[PDB]
Amino acid sequence: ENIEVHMLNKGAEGAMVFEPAYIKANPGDTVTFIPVDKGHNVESIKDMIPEGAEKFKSKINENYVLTVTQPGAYLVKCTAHYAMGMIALIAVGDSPANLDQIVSAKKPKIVQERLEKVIASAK
Ligand SMILES: [Cu+2]
Repeated sequence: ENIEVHMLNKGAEGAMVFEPAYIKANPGDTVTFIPVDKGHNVESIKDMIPEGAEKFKSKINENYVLTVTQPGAYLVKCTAHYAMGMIALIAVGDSPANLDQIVSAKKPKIVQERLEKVIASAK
């Protein structure tokens, strides 16, 4: 199946967000990223995607379709607004082995606060 995500300047959680920011999927599913406001893109974060998965980076303002194959957790960002908190977490399959690692990894404070909310109040 396909899951649609929008990139916006302002959403429910504040400025610069992915909606939804928590995406549950299975291998073979697609995630379609649609920039409803200009200036956004999607890029996998180094050391925060499963072992065996390929890194990716979309073009700004382009609709992008990600096919997820490896199970595990993926943290993605908008290349431009990462430091302002613009991230989404993709959970492929159950009990993603690398989730606790991703939660502990170094990242901007604002990112950490949103991630913690998405994992709790959005799981
Ligand atoms: Cu952005």
